[PDB]
Amino acid sequence: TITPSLKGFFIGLLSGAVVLGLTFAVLIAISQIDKVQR
Amino acid sequence: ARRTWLGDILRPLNSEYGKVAPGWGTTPLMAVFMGLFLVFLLIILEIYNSTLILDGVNVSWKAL
Amino acid sequence: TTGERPFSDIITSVRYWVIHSITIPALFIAGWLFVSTGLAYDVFGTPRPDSYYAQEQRSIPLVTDRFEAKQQVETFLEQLK
Amino acid sequence: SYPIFTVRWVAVHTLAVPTIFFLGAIAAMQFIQR
Amino acid sequence: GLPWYRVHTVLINDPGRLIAAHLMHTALVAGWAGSMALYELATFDPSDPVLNPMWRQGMFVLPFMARLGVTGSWSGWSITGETGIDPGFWSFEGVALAHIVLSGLLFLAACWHWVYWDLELFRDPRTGEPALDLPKMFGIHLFLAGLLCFGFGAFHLTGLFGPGMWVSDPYGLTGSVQPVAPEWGPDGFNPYNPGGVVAHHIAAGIVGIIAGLFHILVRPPQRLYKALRMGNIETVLSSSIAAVFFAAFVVAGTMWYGSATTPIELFGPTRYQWDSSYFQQEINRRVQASLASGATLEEAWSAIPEKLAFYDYIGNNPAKGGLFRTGPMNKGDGIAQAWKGHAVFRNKEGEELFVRRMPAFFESFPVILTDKNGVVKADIPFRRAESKYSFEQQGVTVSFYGGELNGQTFTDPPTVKSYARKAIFGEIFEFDTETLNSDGIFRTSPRGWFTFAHAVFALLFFFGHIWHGARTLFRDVFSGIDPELSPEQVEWGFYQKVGDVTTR
Amino acid sequence: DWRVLVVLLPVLLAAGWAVRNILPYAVKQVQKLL
Amino acid sequence: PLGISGTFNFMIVFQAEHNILMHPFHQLGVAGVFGGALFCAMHGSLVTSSLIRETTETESANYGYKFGQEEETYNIVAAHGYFGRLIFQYASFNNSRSLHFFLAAWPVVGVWFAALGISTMAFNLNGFNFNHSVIDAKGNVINTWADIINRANLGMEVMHERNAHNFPLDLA
Amino acid sequence: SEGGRIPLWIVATVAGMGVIVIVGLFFYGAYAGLGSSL
Amino acid sequence: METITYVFIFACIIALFFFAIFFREPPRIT
Amino acid sequence: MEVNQLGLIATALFVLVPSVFLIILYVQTESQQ
Amino acid sequence: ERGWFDILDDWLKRDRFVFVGWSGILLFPCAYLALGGWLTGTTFVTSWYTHGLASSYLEGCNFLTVAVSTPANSMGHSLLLLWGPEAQGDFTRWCQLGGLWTFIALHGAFGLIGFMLRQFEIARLVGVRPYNAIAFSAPIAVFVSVFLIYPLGQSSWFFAPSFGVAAIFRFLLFFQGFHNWTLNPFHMMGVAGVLGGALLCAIHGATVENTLFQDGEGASTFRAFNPTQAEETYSMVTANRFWSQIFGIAFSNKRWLHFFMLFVPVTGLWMSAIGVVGLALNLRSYDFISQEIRAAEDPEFETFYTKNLLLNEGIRAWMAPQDQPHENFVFPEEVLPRGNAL
Amino acid sequence: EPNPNRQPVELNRTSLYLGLLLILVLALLFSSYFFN
Ligand code: CLA
Ligand code: CLA
Ligand code: CLA
Ligand SMILES: CC(C)=CCC/C(C)=C/CC/C(C)=C/CC/C(C)=C/CC/C(C)=C/CC/C(C)=C/CC/C(C)=C/CC/C(C)=C/CC/C(C)=C/CC1=CC(=O)C(C)=C(C)C1=O
Ligand SMILES: CCCCCCCCCCCCCCCC(=O)OC[C@H](COP(=O)(O)OC[C@@H](O)CO)OC(=O)CCCCCCCCCCCCCCC
Ligand SMILES: CC1=C(/C=C/C(C)=C/C=C/C(C)=C/C=C/C=C(C)/C=C/C=C(C)/C=C/C2=C(C)CCCC2(C)C)C(C)(C)CCC1
Ligand SMILES: CC1=C(/C=C/C(C)=C/C=C/C(C)=C/C=C/C=C(C)/C=C/C=C(C)/C=C/C2=C(C)CCCC2(C)C)C(C)(C)CCC1
Ligand SMILES: CCCCCCCCCCCCO[C@@H]1O[C@H](CO)[C@@H](O[C@H]2O[C@H](CO)[C@@H](O)[C@H](O)[C@H]2O)[C@H](O)[C@H]1O
Ligand SMILES: CCCCCCCS[C@@H]1O[C@H](CO)[C@@H](O)[C@H](O)[C@H]1O
Ligand code: OEX
Ligand SMILES: [Cl-]
Ligand SMILES: [Cl-]
Ligand SMILES: [Mg+2]
Repeated sequence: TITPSLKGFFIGLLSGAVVLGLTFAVLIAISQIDKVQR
Repeated sequence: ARRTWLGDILRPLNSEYGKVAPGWGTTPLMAVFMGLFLVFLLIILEIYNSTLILDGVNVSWKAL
Repeated sequence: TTGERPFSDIITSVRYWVIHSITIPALFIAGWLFVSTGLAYDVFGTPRPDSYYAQEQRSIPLVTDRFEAKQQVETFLEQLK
Repeated sequence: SYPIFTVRWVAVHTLAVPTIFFLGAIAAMQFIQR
Repeated sequence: GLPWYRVHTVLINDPGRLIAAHLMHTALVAGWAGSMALYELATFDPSDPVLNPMWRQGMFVLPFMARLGVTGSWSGWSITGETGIDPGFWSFEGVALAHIVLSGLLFLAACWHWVYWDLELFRDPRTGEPALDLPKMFGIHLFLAGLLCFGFGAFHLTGLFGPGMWVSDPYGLTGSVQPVAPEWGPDGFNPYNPGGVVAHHIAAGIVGIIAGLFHILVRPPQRLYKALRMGNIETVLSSSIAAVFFAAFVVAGTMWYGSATTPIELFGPTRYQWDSSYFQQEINRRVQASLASGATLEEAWSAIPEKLAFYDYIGNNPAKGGLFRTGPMNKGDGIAQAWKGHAVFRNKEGEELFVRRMPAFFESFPVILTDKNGVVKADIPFRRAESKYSFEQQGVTVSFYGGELNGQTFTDPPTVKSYARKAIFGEIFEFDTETLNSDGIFRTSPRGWFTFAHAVFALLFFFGHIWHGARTLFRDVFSGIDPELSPEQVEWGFYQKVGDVTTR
Repeated sequence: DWRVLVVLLPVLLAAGWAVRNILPYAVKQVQKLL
Repeated sequence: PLGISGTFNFMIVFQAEHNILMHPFHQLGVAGVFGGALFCAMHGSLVTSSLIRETTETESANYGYKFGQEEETYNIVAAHGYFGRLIFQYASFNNSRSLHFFLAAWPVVGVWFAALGISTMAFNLNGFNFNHSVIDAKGNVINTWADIINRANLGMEVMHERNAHNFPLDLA
Repeated sequence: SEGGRIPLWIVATVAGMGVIVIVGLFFYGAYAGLGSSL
Repeated sequence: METITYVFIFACIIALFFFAIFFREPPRIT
Repeated sequence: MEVNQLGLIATALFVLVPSVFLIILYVQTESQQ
Repeated sequence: ERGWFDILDDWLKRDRFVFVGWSGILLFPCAYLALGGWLTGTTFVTSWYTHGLASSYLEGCNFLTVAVSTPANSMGHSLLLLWGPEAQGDFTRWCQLGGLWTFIALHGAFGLIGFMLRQFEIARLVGVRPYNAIAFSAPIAVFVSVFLIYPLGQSSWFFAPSFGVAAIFRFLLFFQGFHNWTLNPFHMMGVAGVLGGALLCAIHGATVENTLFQDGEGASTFRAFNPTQAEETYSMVTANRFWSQIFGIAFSNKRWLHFFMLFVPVTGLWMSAIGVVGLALNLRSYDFISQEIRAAEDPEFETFYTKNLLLNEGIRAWMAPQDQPHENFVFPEEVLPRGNAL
Repeated sequence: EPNPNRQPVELNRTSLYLGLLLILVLALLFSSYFFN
């Protein structure tokens, strides 16, 4: 049974995944644009 | 070095010092299991903490 | 040096001060109005000077239950007439 | 010669922007009466 | 020469003497368990499992033998109070003996491996250098751990081939060793469900068998081998220490909060059972049920088991001790002899009053009596000259129901105040304070001592992980930084990427 | 809620005013890093 | 008193009678000794982190320095290069003289203020008193953490030297 | 535009005076309104 | 017994001071 | 005073065992060349 | 292999004004949120529903009396997640229930981990030994033992320290009255480490500054030093002779000196952490049993130990009702311990 | 069959003094709690 707190747990999981996902998305993007010269 | 009957039997088990798999190998599969494990710890932590409350799971001595 | 423009360069440039003679007071005034409209009380749930107690009570509205604490605070807030 | 929007620019403003907003909020508080 | 704090590093490249050192450590730890168990058996009093259980007597390893099914002595008693039992060889004495014998065998093995250190098995077959293939060793050992984990859960805990484990009712009154079936649903993750303990070991054991086979057959990726320094045994020490302090924090927490593997009949009540009047509520409910069923006050209270009343006493709260108050709890308040019965206080108007109980925070506490609504009706004053609530002014009396003082009432102020002082501790007991020369000051139980030692060791091992992790990742600069360090590597700008000379 | 707009409005006009004064160089900085 | 528990007695009674915890000179004193211990570990760890390799791994690195040697025993440039990147470049010293001066001055100045706190509370200029400073619209007292400190201070005051006062004010 | 126009000492002096203004306002508020004990 | 113990430990420390000052390893310049 | 009488031997071994350790190490260092 | 991982690694480790690194992905959000939560809470958020206290600039508190206070005792050790079952996603209720406290404490703990990872990360890139990270284990042991283990041993987060100046002073006084913490030998060792550290800091700084070589002509001696010079800037030989003749002993090994300077404060903080772990369980050094037996039987026996207990008893009885409002202590005037007159 | 990993051990005189001082001071600190 999906209790309210189990729903809240899933919301917590999705929120953190979204936050980590955008963070790495932006970072990978910016690292591809501004490369180091060797 | 000294050879023994048991040492000869076990020799193959200590013969691949330094042998690696090329590149990243199974790292991405490892990362999947680490993430699954992190979610598992979170679940059992929050059950014990009464932050995650499930039907029929009564976190109390009264569960005998 | 790490390549960014020196701070002493930037903060003595007219262009810096053209921009920040606006952006700084605008933020300050936004902060003032956050309080003066009373919006800060409602966002954070902080009592106004007239809402710590009901007129004749002298007991603290202390939260005493874990999972009904939200409802307890809501009940304390109703009793302010 | 120099860029404008760097990591340093972001670090400076994530601190400086709320600081100014908070100082205005706390300045207003000095005129609240009970 | 070597400084004193490095003498044991001579084993790093000597696998055979490393095994010898590890054998000697194992022999010492096994001998400690055997000798601790013998000492406890020479001091343990088995004659009263109700008011003098093992946790009142400072027993530390006895509860760990009982938890997994060792409950009896060759001399014929068991910890649940039975007499005339035959435990077979696996009595408390047989377990202690087995550990002593194991200690001696491991000592002999350690000597053999110390003298015969240069075994061909420890040499790399290609280079002839000492070498241990740690990734394959990990899979072998994890595989053995998985098998052992699985057999523990599947055979010992279930009773299929073994005794089971200690289980009790929610009030710690009827504990015994019982076969336990696994719980496979979500309640298996409830810390208080013993069934989850069984299921965990079967399921994690299987997973360890599988992961063991994987780690035997699949070599490490080159990128992880280099990053974690898997040719360096000290990387294993660093991560092993981290696992161990993780485990230590977990066993400290479950000991303090309670769980199915830390029963109160083996380790004593928890502090939180006093904070929430856990036992006092069950006692009241039983008395209500009796009164509601027509019994008198004396019959309702006399039906309360002495073992249940004894839990409702702050002297058994493990949060009441002190760091240098040593010894068993019996050395403090005494050896408990009998429930005196439940004290009921009344004032001159006949109102029932209730003593405010001592919170665990307070070494001392005033004596204050309220009515059912929490209004103060009587107290023991400090300044007498403006007292209004003295027992003398308010006509406070006390009557006892159940226990040894059943049916008696006392009205003289000094005697009433005496029992009121005791009542801040909960239920009132008679104690033998002479046998051990008890000093009257509370001590903590094995639950308290276990938790303290393991939280302290866990925190200290955190430093060990940091230290050995640092030595693994910075082995190249352990003796100092490069004497020819170019100022350009550490000054700003010269390299686009810090520490990367190809980015000049 | 109108107080939300009374508070954000000084911040929003500050965002647009700094964009006016910086967009020529901003487009020029983004262009050079391409 | 010239004793260990006597010291504690002195501190506790001092708190009751002067609220030293709320005095800024005691607060500067705490900054002094907390700061001094922080910078102590700081300086020790940086210099130890940049010792120049002069020894093998089986010997103490301390034998790599010889008493009276002319040349420095660690690379301050490498230390500055580490600490500058830990914070930012201009938060790090590269002048050993002004670094060591800062190490001298910070705990010394802080302890001067601590000594002056005791010396000025000797003449009863006491710590900040915010007892009942926050009042609601009707005039009810709204307690702050300062008022909780006052409750603790009162318990110290009413019990200290329990037989030595005959009149209601403890004026010295 | 070009960094250098406004001398640093005038910047320092004007920013210093703003600090003193805003801190003085906070000390004024210790004696008036909320938290003044009156 | 406990008084003797405290004074004994204290006396050993004062003895240790003496040897640490007068029978130290001499610092030698090189 | 009713002190814990084990305090005596506890203190004595606390001093003696580690002190003796240090003395052994020191003396065998002097005797090396 | 120059895949996305390696390109990301390149960008994270660029030499910029603020180094970022891989550790910065953890460090910067968690540090920023913990600091922002403290400033947000001390400016706007009350403690009225959890403690019965005003605690923000909004309410009239000043810099000494604002705090982010601990949650109500009734929350136990709840994580108090914003989306958890107590606040149920309501940001305002969450603030009123004490959610900012676990927010700061938990983001702070992970921030501290991130800072220590940063010390490791930068040290490995520059090529120095990682003793700065090792020394930072002592602040981490303190934070973890005081803000996490200690309340976890007690009934609830309520008894953790609150994040404020005067709230921490209350924490000091609570520890005297209830735990007799000044008597605890693990605190004593911590005091020795902190005061000895401050001492070493002052004395080494002063010794260097007063044994400088004259390497310039100016009366300001700071200029006569060059970061890349090979020579010591001060005389170890003269410093050694001075202290040997003033104090009896002196440092003669400069590498030992600076290791010792790491050792002393770091060991002190670690010792104090251990004692607070004991206090989590109320395992106090509260009493000397021998003193109490004598004093119970001999009403003329008085020491500074027994005098201080009476002070502790005053603290407990006079502060407990206001400091523990959920307990509902009602102590009539006649039960309060008081000396004569006062 | 001599093991090649053996190494001499050292404790210099200053370390002896430092170590003895630590142990005596620790004993002086903890003795009161042992007697209690
Ligand atoms: C996890 C370890 C552990 C735990 C939790 C217990 C728990 C218990 N033991 Mg057992 N015991 C153990 C291991 C343990 N023991 C070991 C290894 C031995 C062999 C020595 C024993 C031998 C033993 C005996 C002989 C007895 C017990 C008894 C007990 C009970 C009373 C404990 C007590 O009074 O301690 C008091 C604890 C202290 C006073 C704490 C000491 C703190 C130290 C001294 C601090 C030292 C600080 C250090 C010097 C600082 C370094 C600083 C430096 C790094 C700079 C309790 C149930 C007693 C009992 O009741 O039996 C029935 C009893 O008689 N134990
Ligand atoms: C699985 C645990 C384990 C193992 C197999 C090792 C092994 C090692 N350690 Mg590590 N270490 C550990 C845990 C471990 N350590 C923990 C928890 C900490 C933090 C306290 C450390 C902190 C540490 C430091 C700071 C150093 C080491 C060093 C070493 C190396 C040399 C040690 C030596 O010669 O000591 C010799 C020790 C003595 C001669 C006497 C020590 C006596 C102690 C302090 C008190 C007595 C303890 C008592 C007998 C037993 C109690 C057991 C307890 C677990 C209940 C060796 C590789 C050294 C190194 O890296 O060299 C390069 C080093 O400097 N370790
Ligand atoms: C980047 C570093 C970082 C870290 C380490 C943390 C850590 C934390 N945050 Mg913080 N936070 C952060 C950044 C961070 N935060 C940022 C940038 C913000 C602004 C948005 C916040 C705003 C914030 C709030 C408002 C709150 C927290 C809270 C917390 C705590 C609980 C977190 C949790 O349970 O998530 C669990 C989520 C994860 C562990 C994500 C992992 C995802 C896995 C690995 C992948 C698999 C998921 C899968 C794809 C999805 C399946 C879902 C499906 C079944 C429905 C924890 C201390 C809570 C707190 O402090 O309580 C008091 C809280 O209320 N944070
Ligand atoms: C959604 C989000 C946020 C995602 C983030 C993901 C991501 C990748 C982000 C990166 C982008 C980015 C940078 C964001 C920034 C966000 C942000 C602003 C974070 C800020 C966090 C923050 C403000 C932290 C504050 C930390 C803090 C308070 C630091 C204080 C430093 C300070 C006071 C230093 C002074 C102390 C000092 C100078 C001490 C020196 C004294 C001393 C004894 C030195 C010893 C010494 C020194 C030497 O010098 C040398 C030589 C030697 C011998 C020696 O003895
Ligand atoms: C000038 C005002 C100084 C007042 C306080 C004294 C601080 C310096 C004394 C510390 C003694 C340490 C032990 C000796 C250490 C030692 O030997 O010092 C040596 C160091 C360098 O000596 P020099 O010979 O190179 O210079 C001193 C003279 O010879 C003049 O050149 O002396 C100084 O730097 C003096 C600095 C004067 C200017 C300092 C101003 C500081 C004021 C900062 C504001 C504080 C307010 C805090 C409020 C919270
Ligand atoms: C030879 C032989 C034998 C025999 C054997 C034996 C007899 C053994 C014994 C053994 C033993 C008998 C052992 C013991 C051990 C012990 C130990 C090992 C201990 C330790 C301890 C410790 C370590 C402690 C510590 C501490 C202290 C002291 C204080 C407090 C804290 C602490 C805890 C830290 C036989 C016949 C079988 C057969 C074969 C041969
Ligand atoms: C919590 C939270 C969050 C966050 C937030 C944040 C992040 C914030 C930030 C905030 C901030 C970031 C703020 C700031 C403020 C600042 C201030 C308020 C300052 C002031 C200052 C002053 C007042 C100064 C003074 C002084 C000194 C100190 C010394 C020198 C001189 C002078 C006097 C100037 C989120 C949303 C995520 C979620 C929910 C929860
Ligand atoms: C009750 C408490 C007692 C605690 C017990 C303490 C035990 C400590 C044992 C320390 C043993 C040191 O072990 C000792 O090491 C030294 C060097 O250091 C070895 O000495 C070796 O190196 C030296 C140094 O050049 C050579 O000159 C010598 O010929 C060679 O044997 C000894 O052969 C060994 O006896
Ligand atoms: C005035 C003394 C008699 C009145 C009843 C006193 C409370 S009861 C009394 O308490 C003692 C501990 O204080 C126990 O040792 C003893 O067993 C118990 O009878
Ligand atoms: O003398 Mn010692 O202490 Ca300064 O107040 Mn008054 O007096 Mn006593 O009382 Mn509080
Ligand atoms: Cl006094
Ligand atoms: Cl008087
Ligand atoms: Mg005001």
